[PDB]
Amino acid sequence: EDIKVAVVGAMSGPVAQYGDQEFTGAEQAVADINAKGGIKGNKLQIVKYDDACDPKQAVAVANKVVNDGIKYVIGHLCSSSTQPASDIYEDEGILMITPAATAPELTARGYQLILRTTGLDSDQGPTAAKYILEKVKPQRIAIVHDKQQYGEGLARAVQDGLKKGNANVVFFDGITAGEKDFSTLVARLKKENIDFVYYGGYHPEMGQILRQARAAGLKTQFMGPEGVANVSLSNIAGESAEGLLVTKPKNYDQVPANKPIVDAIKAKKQDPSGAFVWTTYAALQSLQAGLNQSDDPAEIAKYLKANSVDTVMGPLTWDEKGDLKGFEFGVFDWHANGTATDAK
Ligand SMILES: CC(C)[C@H](N)C(=O)O
Repeated sequence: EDIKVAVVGAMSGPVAQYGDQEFTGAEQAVADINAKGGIKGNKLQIVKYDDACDPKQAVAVANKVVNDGIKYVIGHLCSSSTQPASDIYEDEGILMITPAATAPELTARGYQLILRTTGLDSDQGPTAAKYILEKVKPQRIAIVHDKQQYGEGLARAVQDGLKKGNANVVFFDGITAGEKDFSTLVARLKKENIDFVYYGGYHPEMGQILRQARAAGLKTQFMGPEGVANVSLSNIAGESAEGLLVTKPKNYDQVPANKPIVDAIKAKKQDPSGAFVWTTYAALQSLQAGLNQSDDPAEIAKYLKANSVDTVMGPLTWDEKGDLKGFEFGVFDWHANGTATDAK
């Protein structure tokens, strides 16, 4: 008697790379759980939904999931699309574990049926600021964001921390996502002789900004959130992605204990290096731990906040809001290689 689990993320669109990572992680974890017998004999069955990381299409997905009788949702990914979906799931008694949404607002609303297998930007932001103040110490900072929930929230958090350190923030600018042309911004960085730029947003925009900055002879150092730390950034920017600083989950694919999963994934020619392969795999293991105790959303949610669950990410424990206790983002150097190393 299969147990339906909706996996929802961007499978198409501008940031389909987030979904490629999520589905790869969900697929392998379900393959592993089922291989050992699943949940007390019952196998997990993945039902795939594409919300294109679009708020309107995510609601349409939420309504279909509620309608299809599915009780557990592993997703969505982007915060502004997860928000509206989340509310429909909460009002409807459907558990929702998100492996990528980081805006604080998600777990700040009293929801009793939401959990994350990733951290909060209330931590990610501060970490970038601290690192800039203590290790980079630039002289002329500019901050750019895409006017979206995730990017602006992070951009304002970083501005905040830099001010507390009395750093020199020359300007705070918001750009429109989807635009491929940034000559104006670039010409401005050159003009203001900006030596450091924190960018709050996704890889599509970061990739264009980076290419256009190097093409104009700028050596400006850039830094972005985990949202820009992925192979699609390197695809778009080419060598211009080299040198980029990023905050992002720890390299779980490097944990020696995890090598069997890395191998199984590589054997299907899929990419196991993305952070979301692991948070999603972890989300599936949390749901497994839950389904072993009960099939009822509230019961599962209760049980998770009550226990420490061992996962590919290490032991996980959640607060009453459904956030990971003690989660920490590291700062890394990103390489055109699709590789990432500990930052100085
Ligand atoms: C990268 C993406 C999933 C981002 N963390 C967000 O909350 O939108």
